[PDB]
Amino acid sequence: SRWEFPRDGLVLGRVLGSGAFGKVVEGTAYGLSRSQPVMKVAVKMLKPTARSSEKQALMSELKIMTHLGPHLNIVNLLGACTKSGPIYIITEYCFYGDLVNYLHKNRDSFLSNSEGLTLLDLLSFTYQVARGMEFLASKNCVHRDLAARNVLLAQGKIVKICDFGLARDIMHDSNYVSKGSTFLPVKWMAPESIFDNLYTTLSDVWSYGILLWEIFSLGGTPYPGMMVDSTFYNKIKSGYRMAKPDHATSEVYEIMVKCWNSEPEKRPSFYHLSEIVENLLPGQY
Ligand SMILES: Cc1ccc(NC(=O)c2ccc(CN(CCN(C)C)C(=O)c3cccnc3)cc2)cc1Nc1nccc(-c2cccnc2)n1
Ligand SMILES: [Cl-]
Ligand SMILES: [Cl-]
Ligand SMILES: [Cl-]
Repeated sequence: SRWEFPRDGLVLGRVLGSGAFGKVVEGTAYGLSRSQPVMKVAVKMLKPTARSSEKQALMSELKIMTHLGPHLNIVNLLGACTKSGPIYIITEYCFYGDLVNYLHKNRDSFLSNSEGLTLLDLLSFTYQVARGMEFLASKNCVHRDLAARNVLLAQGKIVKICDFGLARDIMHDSNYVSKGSTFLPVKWMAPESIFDNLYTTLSDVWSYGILLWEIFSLGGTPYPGMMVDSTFYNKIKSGYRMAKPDHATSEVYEIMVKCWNSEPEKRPSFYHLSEIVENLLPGQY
């Protein structure tokens, strides 16, 4: 495969995330970049605890990444090690890490700029996520776990959608609730995913609305203070929706409301979301 990179071209680093069978670590790649002899990357791999279902899953993820091709707002595949060893997937490294912790870090200095984040930045993140999801939708790729924790931020404030997957400890993460044999991100899920096991680009649009709530609360937990229990499920069914977060404009909140239509087909497309948000950007962008 043309994606193949020699394993001995890597020096492995500090762990960036781990779950039960997988992890992602920082690494240095020699001779991988054509313009840079030495470069920092991120590498995904399995732990010795991993079984065939995991190895299969990681190979399947590599295949989907190659098939999708590149996009500015999707974490960028750089290579892989699949022969004569445990499988590694290599991507770009993103300077600021995940969007949740970045927003939290930025709470004190929020200005609404080198001095801190503004509404413009929040709208930029909103727009870039929509573009990334528009790209995935155009390849018929349904994300199923869209959330700010699965958005990375590169040094130029460029959003990169990912899915930690096996490199997140879903069994020990309050964002994932036991619902069957696995843990699911219930507070981000569309009702038809919760109740009917239906996942589509339209359920990704619901999750996108929840992600916007995360952005405009500077990394708040959706449905703050609400446990996922029978009362939660009844509330969603009865039509309960989150109120506008403090840094959102009325137009941004209108967008979240649209994304949370009970009927999936009534939710707006990621194409239209991208165009609408772009139109909300101020002149200096
Ligand atoms: C190394 C590394 C290896 C692999 C990946 N690959 C993915 O995350 C991934 C790619 C494609 C897909 C495919 N699917 C369909 C399947 N799902 C329905 C299951 C999507 O829906 C989809 C498509 C496209 C995007 N997101 C979701 C799923 C997951 C990322 C990283 N990098 C990575 N990962 C985590 C953290 C960092 C990090 C941390 C801190 C600083 N700097 C960097 N970097
Ligand atoms: Cl760095
Ligand atoms: Cl239920
Ligand atoms: Cl808020």
